[PDB]
Amino acid sequence: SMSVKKPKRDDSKDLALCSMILTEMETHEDAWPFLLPVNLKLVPGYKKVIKKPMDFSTIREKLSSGQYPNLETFALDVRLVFDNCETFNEDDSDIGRAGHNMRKYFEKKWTDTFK
Repeated sequence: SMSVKKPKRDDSKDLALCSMILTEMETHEDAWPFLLPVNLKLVPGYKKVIKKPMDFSTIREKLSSGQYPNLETFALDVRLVFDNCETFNEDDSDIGRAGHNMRKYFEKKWTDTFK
């Protein structure tokens, strides 16, 4: 509350550390369904079904241009990629499995880096 603050967690490395995590996600072998925006002209149903498309290249542009106010807003866009994936793809598909693997990979890096 006013003039009463919890001790200040050091957030000065967050930008760099999120960038690293993102690089690791970009270079994982199962990243291929997530590297670029889904092409809304060419994938029937995507535009109408997925309210908020997200992909690693778009996350990378937002990051580089100061559009994440903090590390939680970055984690929300990453998780959005995998939530979108689960919404549109069967678990038993290559893309569905990809998304499950990438989320697992992300969540471990997130906890080891910050928690």
